This record gives sequence, structure tokens and C-alpha cells, in this order.
Amino acid sequence: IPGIRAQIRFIQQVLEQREREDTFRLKRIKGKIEAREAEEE
Amino acid sequence: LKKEYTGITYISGPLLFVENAKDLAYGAIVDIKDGTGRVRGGQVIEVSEEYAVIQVFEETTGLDLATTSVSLVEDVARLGVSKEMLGRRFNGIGKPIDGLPPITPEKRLPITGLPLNPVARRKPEQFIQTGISTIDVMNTLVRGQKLPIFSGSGLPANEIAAQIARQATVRPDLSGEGEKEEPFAVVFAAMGITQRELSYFIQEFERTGALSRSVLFLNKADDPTIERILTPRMALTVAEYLAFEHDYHVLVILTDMTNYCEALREIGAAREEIPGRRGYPGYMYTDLATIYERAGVVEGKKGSVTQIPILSMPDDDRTHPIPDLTGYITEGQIQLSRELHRKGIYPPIDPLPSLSRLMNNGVGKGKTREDHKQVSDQLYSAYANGVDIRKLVAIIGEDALTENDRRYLQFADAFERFFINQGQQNRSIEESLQIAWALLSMLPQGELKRISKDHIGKYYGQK
Amino acid sequence: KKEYTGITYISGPLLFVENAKDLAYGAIVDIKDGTGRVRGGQVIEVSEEYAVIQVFEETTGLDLATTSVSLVEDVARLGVSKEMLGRRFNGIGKPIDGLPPITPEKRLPITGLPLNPVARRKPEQFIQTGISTIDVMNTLVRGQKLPIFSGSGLPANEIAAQIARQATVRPDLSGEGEKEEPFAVVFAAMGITQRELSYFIQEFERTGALSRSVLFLNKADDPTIERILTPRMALTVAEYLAFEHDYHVLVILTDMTNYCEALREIGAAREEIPGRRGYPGYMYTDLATIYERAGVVEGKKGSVTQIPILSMPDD
Amino acid sequence: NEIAAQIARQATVRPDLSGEGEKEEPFAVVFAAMGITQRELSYFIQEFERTGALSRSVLFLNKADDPTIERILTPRMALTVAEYLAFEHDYHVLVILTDMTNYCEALREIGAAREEIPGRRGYPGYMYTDLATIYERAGVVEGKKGSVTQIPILSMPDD
Amino acid sequence: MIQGVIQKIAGPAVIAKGMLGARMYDICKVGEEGLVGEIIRLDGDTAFVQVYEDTSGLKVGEPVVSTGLPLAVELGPGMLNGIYDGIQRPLERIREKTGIYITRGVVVHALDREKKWAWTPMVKPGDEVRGGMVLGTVPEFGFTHKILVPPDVRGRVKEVKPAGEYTVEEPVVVLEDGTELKMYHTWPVRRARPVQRKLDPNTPFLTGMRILDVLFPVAMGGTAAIPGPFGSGKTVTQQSLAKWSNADVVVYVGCGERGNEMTDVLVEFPELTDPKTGGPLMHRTVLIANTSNMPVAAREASIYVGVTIAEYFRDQGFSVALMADSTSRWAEALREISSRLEEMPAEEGYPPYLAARLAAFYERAGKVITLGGEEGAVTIVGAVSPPGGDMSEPVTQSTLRIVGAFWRLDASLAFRRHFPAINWNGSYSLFTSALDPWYRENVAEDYPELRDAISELLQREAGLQEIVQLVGPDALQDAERLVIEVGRIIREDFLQQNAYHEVDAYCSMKKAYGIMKMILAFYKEAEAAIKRGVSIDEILQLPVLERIGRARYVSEEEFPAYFEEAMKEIQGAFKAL
Amino acid sequence: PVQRKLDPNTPFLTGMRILDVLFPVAMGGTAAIPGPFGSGKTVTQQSLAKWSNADVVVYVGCGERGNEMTDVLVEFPELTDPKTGGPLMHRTVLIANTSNMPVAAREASIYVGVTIAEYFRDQGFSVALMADSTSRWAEALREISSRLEEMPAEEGYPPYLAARLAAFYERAGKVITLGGEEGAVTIVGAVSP
Amino acid sequence: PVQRKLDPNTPFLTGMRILDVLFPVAMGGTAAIPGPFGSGKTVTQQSLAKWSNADVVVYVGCGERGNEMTDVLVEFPELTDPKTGGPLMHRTVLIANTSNMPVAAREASIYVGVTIAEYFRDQGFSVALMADSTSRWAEALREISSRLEEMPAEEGYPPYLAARLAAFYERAGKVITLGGEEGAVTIVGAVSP
Ligand SMILES: Nc1ncnc2c1ncn2[C@@H]1O[C@H](COP(=O)(O)OP(=O)(O)O)[C@@H](O)[C@H]1O
Ligand SMILES: Nc1ncnc2c1ncn2[C@@H]1O[C@H](COP(=O)(O)OP(=O)(O)O)[C@@H](O)[C@H]1O
Ligand SMILES: [Mg+2]
Repeated sequence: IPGIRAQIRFIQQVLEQREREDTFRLKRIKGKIEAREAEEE
Repeated sequence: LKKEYTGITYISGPLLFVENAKDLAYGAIVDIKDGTGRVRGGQVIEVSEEYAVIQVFEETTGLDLATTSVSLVEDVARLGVSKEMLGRRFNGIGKPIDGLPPITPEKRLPITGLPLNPVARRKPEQFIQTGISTIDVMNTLVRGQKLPIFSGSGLPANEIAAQIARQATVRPDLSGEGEKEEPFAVVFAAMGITQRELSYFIQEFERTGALSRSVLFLNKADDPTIERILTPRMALTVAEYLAFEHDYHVLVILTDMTNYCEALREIGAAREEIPGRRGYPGYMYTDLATIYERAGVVEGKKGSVTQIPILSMPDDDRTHPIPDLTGYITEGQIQLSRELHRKGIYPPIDPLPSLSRLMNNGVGKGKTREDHKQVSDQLYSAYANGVDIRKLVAIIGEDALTENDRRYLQFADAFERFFINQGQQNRSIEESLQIAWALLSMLPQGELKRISKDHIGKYYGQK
Repeated sequence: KKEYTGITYISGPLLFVENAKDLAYGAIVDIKDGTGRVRGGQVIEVSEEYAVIQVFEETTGLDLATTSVSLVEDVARLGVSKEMLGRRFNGIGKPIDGLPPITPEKRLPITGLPLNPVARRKPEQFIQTGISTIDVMNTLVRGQKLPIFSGSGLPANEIAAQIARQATVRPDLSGEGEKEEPFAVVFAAMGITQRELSYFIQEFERTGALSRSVLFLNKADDPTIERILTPRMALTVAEYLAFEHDYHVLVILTDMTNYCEALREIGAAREEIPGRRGYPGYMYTDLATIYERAGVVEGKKGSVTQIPILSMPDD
Repeated sequence: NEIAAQIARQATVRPDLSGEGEKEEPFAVVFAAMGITQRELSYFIQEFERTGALSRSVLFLNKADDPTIERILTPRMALTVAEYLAFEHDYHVLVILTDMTNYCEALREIGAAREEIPGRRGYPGYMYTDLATIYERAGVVEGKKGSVTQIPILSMPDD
Repeated sequence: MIQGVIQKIAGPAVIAKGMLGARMYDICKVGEEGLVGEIIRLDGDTAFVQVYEDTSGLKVGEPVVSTGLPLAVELGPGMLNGIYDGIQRPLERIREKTGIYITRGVVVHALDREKKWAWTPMVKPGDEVRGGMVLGTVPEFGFTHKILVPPDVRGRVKEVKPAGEYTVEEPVVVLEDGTELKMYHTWPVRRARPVQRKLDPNTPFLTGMRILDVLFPVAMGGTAAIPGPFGSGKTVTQQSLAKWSNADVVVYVGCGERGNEMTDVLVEFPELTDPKTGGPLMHRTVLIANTSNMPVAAREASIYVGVTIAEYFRDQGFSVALMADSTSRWAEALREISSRLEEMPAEEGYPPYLAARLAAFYERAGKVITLGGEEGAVTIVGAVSPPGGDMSEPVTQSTLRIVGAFWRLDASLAFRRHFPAINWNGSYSLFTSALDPWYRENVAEDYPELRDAISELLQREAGLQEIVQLVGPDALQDAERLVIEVGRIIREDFLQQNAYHEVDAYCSMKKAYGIMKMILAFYKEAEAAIKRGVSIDEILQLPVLERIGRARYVSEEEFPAYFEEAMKEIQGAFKAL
Repeated sequence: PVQRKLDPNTPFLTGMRILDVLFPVAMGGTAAIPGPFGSGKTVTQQSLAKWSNADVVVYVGCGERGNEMTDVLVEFPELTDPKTGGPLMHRTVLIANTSNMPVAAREASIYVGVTIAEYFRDQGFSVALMADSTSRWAEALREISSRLEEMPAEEGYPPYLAARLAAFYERAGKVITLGGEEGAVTIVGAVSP
Repeated sequence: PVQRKLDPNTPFLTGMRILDVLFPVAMGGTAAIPGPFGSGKTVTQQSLAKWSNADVVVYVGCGERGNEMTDVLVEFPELTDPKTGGPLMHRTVLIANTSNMPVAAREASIYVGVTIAEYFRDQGFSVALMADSTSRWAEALREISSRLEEMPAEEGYPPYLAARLAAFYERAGKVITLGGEEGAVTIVGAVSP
């Protein structure tokens, strides 16, 4: 029971971290789309 | 007096931008006239002083920049509603799809709902029989309640949807005697269905006689996703109109809330913004609360809205955000199971993880019958310790149990195939209770520890 | 003097003072509201055309018409004196007991420079706690830093207060000790509640333990930047005492979980990719610049010895 | 590396069981290598110079101190040579493509200098097409006698 | 009152131009109707309004005006017997005006501007007032409501009105700087109302339930937290510690919840009975009410409105109890607010600042000497609900870091019909060490020692239930079946408590101490007796056991006379064997 | 265009026992088959296309390897159609965009296959369409939305993915044609995670 | 540069009993010590510093406890190398960049260490370089990358991490120098995951 609950908390952690990287890269895409198509030229 | 904003630039996928539109409100509906003349629909998001943005509903194929023009229609989304629409089918937007002529709308209503006032909301108090016995005895739907059906994937949630649709009635017999008239309606919002499920529904309603009191908002999967977002708004505003201005008791059945949330995720990604937990949008809880909290009895109004949303949990977890937030607003759940379905049991509700948080103030004396909550508790605990004895006897051997565990074994195995394995018959509430006491009477008196003395005296000793 | 006006843009905890070419990077400003409510803030990212002030506290009541930015004291300094011993301060050195404030013997920077690795000598001697399994099985050599890894419901504050109010150095176990070696405890309590605060008040004023300790209570409803600065004020006072008056200062940093949560809160302003459990990438650096300031120095007689107490959040 | 060198040492085709006639053509070997260190390169070169294969093998060595983007050219170099020598001179070419994990990191580097939206764990969205355009330059041709047989190597990260 | 127009709409984000000088986090009226939003992210000239309601229908061109003040609560007389929502609007008058719907554009005032209150002045024209000083009272509900100087303003005073009968818009004292002080005043909901000394916990918050003041005290000013599963008797304990409590103003904050889970409150919480008059309870109750589909910023700001209202009643000198219900709901309202401000989440989708905000809520709670010169407190019983029984969820973990007492409510005890359904295994209290001299000088002199005796006896029963499960209760040793029997009589007469029975409901310290000593005296003579001269069946069959079982059904006006008979009967009937 | 949608009451006899007994599929039915790499998808769909009781069979290799299409070119014309006496290759149209053939044409491949199947439905036949690796078409959409700098949905796929998958799978289903005689397209889509 | 690189055939006598018996490492070899905290990992680096057969030892610590470096400065000039006599400090060059010393220099600290070890390689010695906490070096590459606003991969680290770290570990080996006399440099790298 504690070994499996430890592995479950480990897997929940790595999945949350990859989700956090995805919602970083979305901010970068939105920043680079707005910083061209809102103020270029 | 139309006003075509032509002069559009930048079509991209779903989006198109119109140059000079300071007249379109945010959230308007628009006609996009092609070069040739086919009209599409669109919704205005993101109006600004230098352009306006339109999200086109359907495909963008014939569009170019020279001959393309948008035109306003109905600058906030309304539904034209009558009492007459009780034999009609509609497609998300609210246009008839059965060949009968358009209704004459005696009112027009905004499809986003105003929220009820908690001072003016009395509490849910009386029941509504569904015919399905494992609902009507162990977790009763009461009027003014929202309780979902946690399907799986392969389970026949659509068939139990249609069965509750054509089988539910109130019953004014067993209340305090209450003017039998008490008209009734089923609003039925199927969002994101196949063609096969659609032909199933428009044959399943037409064969009985139960399309003359329902109304069906059906859209297929290859219809525009933003129509699928508009669909439960349409159904709930027809239902809320009916029940609080013409005293109806309305039951609203929202099929496939998973498909709603997927369409919501894809439109939220089209809106050029950033999701939240597990990729679903941030405002998902509020956007589900907006369409579940439009149900309930009201102090003074005779009507009542009851709400069964039927949703498939994605990969069979209640920790997905769709059943998480749905069970975190709604009251209880009933839950289908693949195990009873593979043994072949229809409808395959198992009542161990099922719950209605509002049965206890809906059943009992004068509302349905005196012994109801005690019978439900005794059924639950007796089947619940029948199940583990079944699991135990696969290693113990049937000899080395007592007499009493053996009686619980026979209880469990005759329970799940006389009380649950209903078939497609209609069990009114007293037939459900007489099968309940016939099932409990495979146990001795005084083993029935929860029921008080008089009910064991009166109803025991059957079958 | 020289209030920069002409704020272009205020968004979150950030504001963009334009025409600020005279501000240094990393300088400290105070932002003056139109009502007169000043606030701290730090210059980050000074361009050729604007500086990105970070407001540490909330940006509430700020506006663009009537907001001023001054420039106060380019490096965050502190006024220390040896009559601090026996008095309880804030997270940032405001006195909180009503006793009158400190006249600074010296005003010195609260970051602290890195010690030179050829100037540090080795931790040698022994200081005595009262705990038998801290004295015999483990042993707290003075000069080192060693943490107490408590858990969720464990008593950490009780053991903090105990080995604060009873730990002594005994030179008589060795020889030559100049038997009254000057000893002091700097107790930096960060992110604590009111009940724990009143507990530590009465626990230090019972016996004479307050009369040789400095206290840096934080009372966790303050702005988060005070929770950041509390270990730096504690270690600045401890480094002063130990390297200018030859003490043997024992610093107890009470809740290093709350320091790192405050760090995660306030360092989200610069919008980087974060590390493992949401914490920043640089958190090894920022934990290191307050754990490495312990240690003895060859040529002095004074020492700093740290006990950082922290709760494993799950176990 | 030892199993790949062992295969390329002794892989023969059996005509005793097929009726072709002996006529025995052994294998040309196109040995491509992407970020081998020295410790594996000395193994493969000692292995080939022992078993007498450096007279039939063309070697495309990209050591791990050479700059880390010409790995994008190296499998295409080796497979262009292999397509030539197989389909226009009737050889029976065997291509050893060492450690494609180094190639795939060599184009994760380029595809994240361009902010190209990735697949999973950072590798770009188009990487399947690049691995496809490498691997699917193999196989036999109807009407010719050539062949290209590929043994790529992978070093699975957390295996 | 800087006014501009709209130049962009997108969802709830309205970029409005022409506003140079709107202070940030002001709230502002959008459109011709007035949709109340707040001002985020000033940029050059523009200002980004976040609208609370949905913006379906606004055009580019409608005027935005600024109210000029931040999120303001309106404190004054007339607030009691009120059902507000999360931004302090009265739901009763919105029902009276607009039927049954909270239509958008509704403008109603928090306090009745048309109700006369009977002024009674308590300064002389000539004096000098500072913040938080009383300047006259108002009879509200058998309740001397006071009227305070707002916490900034000070000066001398000419022109105090005489003892008239006014309305709340009337300037009653007029200071020497113009500066006309009305009966009411606003306050920003995210700032602590300043006091002069936060005191220290010396005094128990006497709840009435004899588990939650004997075994797990909460010590007025402190902080408790309870989880609520279904069936566990959540509402009956919340209503019983509003009803039978110690503190004389109750503020209830329902911070966004199920509609039928709060309409039972709104149809049952008014019709309770204050057991000091026999009148209703709502004459000392404010009730902030949110369902779920009310807009997100109302659900986010509701617990701040509640704590600021309860700080205002603290500033008059009244003990206040605040029950903030289902703070996990407030937490996910905050999570949605973090999602629409484009922030990087924490562990789960929560923001980084979550523990900061929960600390700001649970740390405006404490015994206090106010600016007037008198004490008060805002003791919080603030509840939590993990959606899975899943502590080390981030909200519950931050709550358990900053609370002072934590009280589990297992449904299993409610299933075994043991009400109040508190679990004495998982719960804990951190105020037992501070409430020691109050007990020693007011309840009885030896009180904590028999507290610890009963607590370790529960520890022993819960320990050796194990071979009770392996064997059975009837084949133990003879000094261990005694432990489980006294553990059973403790659970069946000292912890279990019928909240509907008129005399079992409220239980003071003298009565709880009497029951407690009586059980403990029975045990300490029975364990001495079982080794010399008795069996076990010659103990459990003994008619003093029924008198200990009846001992909780005794009026406290006639208890100690019964306690003397019961104690002497214990001594006699154990002499008699 | 079509005159009428029927409802399905005739199975699609695959030949494989588990498919046509335990989990049957009717004649106008979509059916999806996911699986890991090397799990037996392509062999399953070759046996489906080799033994089913359909009249004609359209095999869409949408982003799959070439030796397992040359298999179909070489070892089909030795076989024999089970319903009639023609060789098997006289009943399959074979649309094949392999892996290293260019990446934009995968969308075209899926649509060309489904509209050929709709033509032979309109004639009156009963067409089976085995289209494999729809996720390679989803990848093609991901790469061109990378070039477009649109914002992605979860995992990188563009948001109109499910809209196009529904717009494809709803094109099956046992109709009464415009001509007046019935026919059917059944779709078996292989999904590779 | 080197003339050519011999392959290693000669052990690097680490002076322990597990790491020269069970898991030996040759003279021109590369080895890694990954370890979580409180599992030594520094006592083993120091026992490698003292008890080796290297002729010189370049001990580079980058981002590491300062007490380590002052232990090495205080206790090394009173030891004896068991090869020549004389203080054991007379053969070690130690490049310290303590954890609170600035974070951009612990990128270059590794390179300065490996260049000085290569110089004593070209004089024909058997150098032992010991990098301590290459993971703190990789953290420095992260903090100079996110400052430069790049798009990271796999927990913040820039995607050229293996390029840099590979070209670091590649500089080891046993060569014959350009003077013709042979010599080698081994490399032991501590990893703190
Ligand atoms: N300056 C740049 N340097 C490197 N890569 C870029 C740069 N600008 C854009 N890219 C990448 O190349 C793609 C360019 O697409 P886009 O410019 O929209 O059309 P096109 O395909 O005609 O270049 C984008 O997806 C982006 O990831
Ligand atoms: N019905 C079957 N009979 C015999 N072999 C099979 C059968 N189904 C799958 N296989 C085997 O499984 C392997 C998987 O082939 P394939 O379908 O190409 O995998 P994938 O699932 O990757 O397409 C094949 O090599 C084949 O030998
Ligand atoms: Mg395949």
C-alpha cells in the first residue's frame, strides 16, 4: 500500500510538470503572436 | 434594412476578420454570405474599434476577400419559444428538422440564463417515479434535483436515457391529494450524437406515444461545435420557460456532457487563450454551474425542473475533471457498471457506489410510502455484505460458511437478477417495493436489523 | 529627491518607469501613491528607455497620473548594534515591543558577501544542546549548519524553543576557555501564526533566554517580501556579532517551508520556466546564499552555527 | 555495439536452402556514426580491421566532439551512398546506423531554435517524418539485384 | 470619477480608453446599465476592466465611469438579519424588485436608506475623537449597536445632532474640517481593520458540544477547521454551534455551493431559536449566500466580505463567531481567477499565492483590544471539504498548516449513529496548553489531569480493539474487557450527544466535569476491585451505570445535587461487593 | 448527396472469430481499432480486406510503410474473391501515401479514399474502407499548424481535429442512394497512439 | 590537440575496494558518480583525491559546499602522496567555485579545469580531473538560457545540454602527445540528481 501510493504520487508529479511546461509554451506562442501581429511596423 | 459589412480581411481556419464594425455587439449572430450565395452562421467574438472578429460556425470553403459579406442577425442570441413546441425536433440553433412548419413564437428569450435568487428558491420535497426500480427505491430522483448518470463508454447510457424519457411520470396519487392534472414534460438535449443514435431516438420516441409531451434538441457530431455549445442553453431555457410560466413539471435530460466539455475545450482553444487543469479551460467549473444550477423548485411557483445529465467518464475515473466537477455541483450520481452489463443485466446500475444526496427529504410518509428509507437502507447493507461473501466463497468453499452467510449469498444473487435485471418493463413504485420485500424475505426476521418493527410485521413474508 | 514621474504601464506586481536612465540595476525605490502611501520596490531590467520596477506589496491604489518613484539607498542596508540582544524585531527590523529603536553602530548590507574559501577554517569545537540524541549520537559542532527535518504534525516549534532557551556552550569541558564565552541565539521565526508567536513570546520571557537572544518574528499575514528578507536580517545581525565581537552565535531559522513558498510566490514576477514542483530554477542558489553564511573564519574567534528547521510537506 | 559488429561480421545468406547457386557476394557495409565517443569507435575499427571488412565498407564518422548539427546530414550521406551502391552496382549493402538517439537530439536542438511546436518530451512535431525519410530508404527493388538492409541502433533513455 | 469609453471587448475583458488616472483595482461601471467590474493593468492611457457579469450585448462605444474606490463593503447599522451575497448586495430586495432572477444591471444598496434609527449621542459638542471611538448608539434588536469613528479620521467636534430618529444618510457629527460623519462608512475588504493589541489565547470558545470543548478546545480568537463528507451531520453541528454558542454575533459565509445545499439553510437557519430570548436567531446573524453560477469574483471575495463584517462587529466589543463554509469552493474560485489572469499554476491548478491568501483569511481572527478600549474576537470555525477524502490536497494542507484546531467528521460514526460525529483519532487541538490556567481557576483545579486520563483511556481502547477484532469482546483478559467497557460508556455518555434534546444540547464546564469525574471515579475503583473481590458480570450489572447514563439528561440548574448523589452512590455500591 | 439514411441490420462479416462474434459490426457502421506498435493492426486490417463480405474495398494507407503495401500489390492477385470468381485485386482500390512521400498529402489521402467509397456506394455496391493510422493525419495537421503559428490545443494538435474526425466518420452508413437502390460504406479506422 | 589516441589498457587505481575490484575504470576512462544527498558522494571524491595513482589531480568543484574546499585546503598539506613523498597538496590544482559565488562562472569553471588537466596531460602525466556536481553546471546552463529567452526541453534545461556535456566528457583518454611522449587524463564526474 505505501509503495504503490508512492509510485502514484511520483507519476502524478511528472504529469503535472509536463502540463506546466505546456502552459509555459502556450504563453510563449501567444506572446510571439501578439508581439508581431499587434505592433509590427 | 440590412447592413453588409463587406471589406473583410484574414480568413484563417474558423476565424475571419471584418474591417470596420463598431455596430456589432460582442456575442452577436451573423450571416456570412458567400460569393455564390450559400449563407453561413457565425458568432461575433472580440469586437474592437479597428476590426471585429467572427467565428464561422461551419466549414470555410467558398470564402475569399472580394465577394464575402457579413450581416447582423439578432445581436444577442435569442430563442423564439411557444407552449406549442411539444411535438417538435430542433437542431441546436432552434430550427425545426421534422418538416412541420415553424412555430409562432409568442415570446423570445435570451438563451443565456439569468441566475435564480436563493431567497426565492424553496427546497426539493417530492419525488418523481422513473419506473426503474434500482433508482426509485434506493436513490430516488426528487423534483428540483440534478443527478447525473455516470456511464462508461460501452454501456447503454442512451437506452436508459430513452427509457427514463418515455417512462417517467409524477404520480399525484400518493401525495397529499393534489389535483391529478399536474402536466408534465421531458426536454431532451442530445448534444454530440452519431447518426445511429439519432435514428434510434427518433424511432424510440415515435413508437410509444411519448413524443407528444417531449421536445428534442438533437445535433449530430458533424454539426458545428458552437451549435453544440448553444444546445443545453436552448433546452434549459425552454424548460425554464415552461415550468415557471405554465406550471409544468419538466424533466430535462442532457445527453453526453462529455461531448459538451470537449466542444467547450475546442472553442476555448479557438478563442486564442490558455487552458487550465489537464487541458480543459479554466472557467469550466463556472460554465458547468451555469447549466446545472438552472434547475429547482421555486417558492410560490407550482412548477419544477428536474435534471438528469448523462455523461460518459473518459477513461473510467471519477478523478477526471468532467465527473469531478459534475459530481461536485450535482447531487449524487447513479453509476452504470461494465460488470453487470457483461453478465447481461439491463439496466446495469449497480447501487453500491450510487447515491442521491436528496432522497432522504423526498421519500417517506405521505410522499411515497412509510417504509421507503428503511427498505432502501436494508437493501443497501444486505447486498453490500452479500457481495463480499460472494468474493469470499471463491476460496472458502460453500460448505465452510454458516447458514447466515449462505442466505446472504442467495440474497445477492437473486437481487441482481430480479430487482436490477428489469428488462424494459415499467415498475411503478409499489411493484418495486413488493419486489423489495419479496427479496428481503429470503432473510430471517431480526436479521433485518435496520427496519423498525411494524414494517417487518406487516410486509414480511412474501414470495 | 528626483521623483521620476511618467510611469508608462502598471500590470501585476510590475510597473514601467520611463525616462529612467539614471536608475541603477538592482536599486531600491519607493513608490509614492497619490494618497501618500509609500511602498518598497526594486528596479529590475533597466533599459535605455524604461525601468521595470517590481512592487513587492500589492499594486492597489496606484495610478498613472499622480504616482511618483523616488530612489532610496541603492543597496539594502541595515543598522546593527550590540544592544539588539534582548529585543524582538520585525521581519525587517522594526522593533515590536515598544522599547525604543536602535541607533546604528554600523550600517551594513543585508545580502552579505561570499566568504573567501581560503579564509574559512574548519569547524572544530563543540556546542551543547540539551537534547541527548543531538549531543551524543549526532553532534552539533559549532560552525556547521544542520537542519531539523520535521514533518506535518510533529513538534518542531517545541524543539526549536527548547534548544533555543537551553543550549549553552561549555568551555570548561576543554581548557583555557575564558569561561564566560559570549554566546547568543538569533531566532528567526518566519511564516508563523499568532498562536506560535505568543508561544515563543512567553517561552523566551519565562527564563533569561531572551536576555541573550535576538528575535525576528514574522507573523504570517505580512507582505511576502518580509518573509523573504527575514533570514537575511537574521544572518546580518549574526555575522556582525560573531565577526566583530567574537560571539558563538546560534541561528535557528524556524520554518524554511514558508520561506520557499514565499520565494515561489514572489519570484513568479519575472516569468521564467520553473523547476520540479513548481519551485523556481534558482532555488538552489537562493537557499545557498543563506545557508553558506555560517562557518568560522581563520583569524577570528567567533562562529555562526545554523539550525534550519523545515517540514517535509508530505513525509 | 558488439551485437551489431557480430551481425555484420558473420551475416551470410544461405543458397543451400534456396537453390540460387553459390555465386557468393558478401556485404558492403555503410557504417554511419553519430556521436560515438572514441571508446566505441576504437571497438568498431579494431573489429573491422581484424575481420577484414575495411576493404568493403565506407565509414561516415561523426565523433562526439565534432559539432552537433552535421548529424542532420550524416544518415542522409550514408543512405545516399547505400542507394547508389545497391541500386546501380548490384551490391547487397548493410547499413549500420549507430545511435539514432544522438540524431534525434541533434534535431531537437534545431527544432527548438525555431520554436516549433513539439510532440512529447520536447521533440518536434515533424520528427516522425525525418525518421521516416531515413528508415524508409531501405529495401529491395523489383528487377534489380541490389538491397539495403538497415540495422539502426537505439539507446532507449530510461530503457 | 474619471470616465472614458470602450475600445475593445473580448469575453469579460474590456479594454477601455480615455481613462488616465483611474486608480488600480478600483471598481467601475461599464456600459449604460452599469456592470460592475474592476480595473486591472493600466497601460498608458487605457485600462483593462474585468467585468463580473457576462458581457453579451455591449458595443464598442459605451461609457465606463469609475467609482473611485476599491472593493468596498458598507458597514453600518441595519446589517443584521440580512442575507447578502459575495459583494454585499441584499438578496431580499433584489427578490422584491426583479421577481425571481438576479438580472444584470441591478443597483441596490446594502443598507436601507429609508429606515429611521433612534439616535442616542454619546459625545459632547467640543470633544476630540479619533478612529474607533464610539460616538453614539442605536437600538437594533435588543442589541445596543454602536456607531464608530471610521479608522482614519480625527479632530474635534461641533454640531452633534440631538437624540433624534434619523436615517443612515444623515450626517450626525460634523467635525471641524467639514468632514460630516454619517452612521455608516465604507471599508476596503482586503485590509485589516486596525486595532491596538492582538491579545493571546487565554479563554476558551465555549461551544456547547462536550467533545469540542473538553477534548479539543478552540480558545476564542483561534481557528478551527472541519471537513464535511456526506451524512456526517455537518449542518447540525454548524447550526448547533451557531445556536448554543458563546459569541453573541454570528456571521455565516456560504462561499459558493450547491443551490439545494444552501436553500435548506435559507429555509431553516432563519427559523431557529436564540436560547437567550426565545426569539429568532437572525437577530444576531449575518448570512452571506452564494450559489455556484453567481459570478466568479463574488465567490472569490465572499469570505473577505464576511471577515470584514465580522471585524466591524468585533470593533464594537462583541464576541463574534464566523463560520466560513467549504473553503475549497473559494479556492477553486481563486483558481479560475488565476486562469483568466494568465498565470502559471502551482502544484495543482492553484496559484502560487494560495497559502498567502488563506493566511490572510485565517489570520484576521483573534482576541483584540480595539481602538475604543475594549475586547472582542472573531473566532473562525472555517470548514473545508476535499473532493475525495484526499488530505494533502493543497487547500487542505495549507489550512492545516495555519489552523489551530482540526476536527474530523467521519461518516462512519454517523453511520453507527454517534452524534456529534467527531472522530477523536484524527482530530487534534493545539490550544490545550494555553487554556490550562483558565481551566485550573474556573472549571476545577485538577481538570486537565482527568482530561488526560480520559484521553489516554480512549487511546487504550482504540489500541486494543485489535484482538477484540481477532477474538471478540467476551474472551479477553479481565483488566482489558474493563478498558473496552469503560471506553464504551465514555463513548455512549460523554461523547454522544443528542442535539435536539432540550437539555442534552448545551453542556457547560461544571456539568461536563461532573460527568467526566464520575466516569473516572467508577473506573478507578472498578480496576482496583477486579483484582480482589469481584467478577466482571458482578460489575457491568450494577444500577449506578444507568445513573451515569442518565447524567447528561440533567438541567444544569439541578445538576450538582444530582452529582453528589451519584458520587456517593458509586462509593457505596462499590463498597457493597 | 444522399436520399436517405437507414438503420443497420446486417453485419459486416470479417472472418475473424472474435470480431464477428463477440464484438460485431453492422454494414453501415464505423469501427475503430487502436493499438501500440507491433501489436497486430496492419495484419488485422489485411485480413479484413482479404476476407470480408464487401463488394469493393478501398484501402487507405495514410502514412504507413511501403513493404506492407507492396505486400498487397504482390500477394493479392494470386488470391480469389470469396463472393464471386474474380481475383482479389479486382475488387480493391488502393490509395497509398506512405511515410516518406510528402507530408501534406495525408489529408488528401483520407478524403480521396472516403469519396471514392462514397461513389461506389452511390452505384449500389457495399464498400469497406480500411484506413489506417488516422493519427498520422492528425500529425500532418499538427505540422502545418506549426507552420501556420496557430495556437495548439492539448498535445499540440490543432483545435479542429475532432471536428474533422467527426466530419469524416459520419460519412459512413448504409444509405438509400439518390439512384433509389441501397448501398453502404463501412469504415474501419486504425488508430495508433 | 593530440597526435593520436591510444585505447586504455591500464587501470586507474582508485584506492577503494569496490571501485577497483568490482567496477574498475581504466586510465583514459570516464566515470560517473550519481547519488542523492546524504549518501556520501563527497567523501568518495576526496578519497579519490588522496588515494590514487594519478600524477596530478585537478579537483574542480563547481556549485558545491564551501566546507569541502576548506577541508581540502586545511588537511591536504599535511599528508603524503604514496608515490613521491612530499605533501599531497603539491600535486593538486583545485578550482573552486562555491555555491554562493556567482552562477555564471560555474559554467566556465568546468572548462578551466579540463584545460589545465589537458596541459598536464601534454606534459606527459596521468592526470585525474574530478568535476563535482555537473548537475549544478547544467543548472548554470539553464539560468543562462532562460535569461536569453530560449525554448527549453525536459525540465527547463536547454536542448544542447548533451552536446555540451558530451564534448566535456570527450576530452578524456590516453593519447600520445605532440612531443611523442604518452600521457593520459581520466575524468570522474559527480552527478547530484
Ligand atoms: N525568426 C525565426 N527563427 C527561427 N524560426 C522561426 C522564426 N520565425 C518563425 N519561425 C518558425 O517557423 C515557422 C514559420 O511559419 P510562418 O512564418 O507563419 O510561415 P512560413 O511557413 O511561410 O515561414 C513558425 O512556426 C516558427 O515556429
Ligand atoms: N491474425 C494473425 N495471425 C498471425 N499473425 C498475426 C495475426 N495478427 C498479427 N500477427 C502478427 O503480429 C505482428 C504485427 O504486425 P502489424 O499488424 O504490422 O503490427 P502493427 O500493429 O504495428 O501494425 C505481425 O508480424 C504478425 O506476424
Ligand atoms: Mg502499422
